[PDB]
Amino acid sequence: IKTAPVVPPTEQRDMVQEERVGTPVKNAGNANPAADSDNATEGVV
Amino acid sequence: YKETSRVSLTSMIYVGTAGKDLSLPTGTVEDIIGAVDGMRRVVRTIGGQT
Repeated sequence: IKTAPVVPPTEQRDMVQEERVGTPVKNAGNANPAADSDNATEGVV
Repeated sequence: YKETSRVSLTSMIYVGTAGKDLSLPTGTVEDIIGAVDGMRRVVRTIGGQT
């Protein structure tokens, strides 16, 4: 048995951190966001 | 902006107590519209948008 001094549970707080490597684009779920333009065969106002 | 029924004048008020006016013959602009209708160029859409 080894009794060791630890940090009291009430003087620390677990905080969830979300780590990201880059900011997702506007049309993140779209494989081809350029197909709204390539399929505008009548024009756009 | 507000939609408040922009007003145009309802009639060309003619003055003169004697004579006839100089308005076009009643079948003159009707024959012009019919000729323009034959060309069938009436534009209705601007890039799909009406």
